[PDB]
Amino acid sequence: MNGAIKVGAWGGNGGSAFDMGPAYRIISVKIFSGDVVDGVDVTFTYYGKTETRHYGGSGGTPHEIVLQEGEYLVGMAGEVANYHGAVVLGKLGFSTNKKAYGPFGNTGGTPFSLPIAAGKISGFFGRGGKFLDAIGVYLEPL
Amino acid sequence: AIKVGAWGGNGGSAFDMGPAYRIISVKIFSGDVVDGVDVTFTYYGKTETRHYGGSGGTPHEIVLQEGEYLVGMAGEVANYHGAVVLGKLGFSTNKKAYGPFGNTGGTPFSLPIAAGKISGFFGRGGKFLDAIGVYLEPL
Repeated sequence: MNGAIKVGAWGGNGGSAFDMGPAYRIISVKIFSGDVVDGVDVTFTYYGKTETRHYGGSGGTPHEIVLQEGEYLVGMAGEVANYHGAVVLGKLGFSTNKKAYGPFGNTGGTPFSLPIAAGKISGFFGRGGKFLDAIGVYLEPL
Repeated sequence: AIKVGAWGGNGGSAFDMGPAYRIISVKIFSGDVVDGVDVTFTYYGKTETRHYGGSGGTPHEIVLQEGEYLVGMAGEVANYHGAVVLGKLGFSTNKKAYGPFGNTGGTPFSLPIAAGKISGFFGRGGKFLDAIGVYLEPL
């Protein structure tokens, strides 16, 4: 709606769908992983208030990406894996205009990659259960 | 503008179609790999055709009807004759999925478009289609 562009999601059809939308300013992403991607915390600001939304389960070790001023997310990549009979994100990583992060997780499968030649990630959607079943992104220019 | 990709290798020469008002058809030329593509589209009242990559292989045309648009692109980045090129390519419209075009396996990629459409292409081409990316537009 309102001219949104959404790409993905990559992963399985399990869990419950989530959709953050594109209205917020992402300040940090915390990927929780072990054998696979367990979940993600997305911290954002909106009208001067900071909020964190958690998607996926409670397992894994955290791996944070904190966006500096003038830093934005410009790439996402990972692996869609079969794990415990579920189709989930086995690995997940991101790139900013400053650095590459991860990928986090240890289970390979079907790779996906989102290099963004022009534009940036402005929000998330996907599916979460015990693990992070799937992830997709909203895009906007610059 | 929103440009995602390109997926593929660093060989050949860069190409950039820019965005179209409407894509009419995409013709994928393939054999062992993806040799190239023809894109026919409307642009500021004009109908235009552009060719990217080589002209080997056999053409496979996808014609987009009224109200039909491209909502996905997927493929495999393959190693072929000492080059890294598109080994397979496919597209999905809001009506049906098409492909694969090409026969060489490699590293898969996929671009499902949950909201929006492909409006144009960019990438690299030589004798084959070295790399391909897309311009995205909202619905």
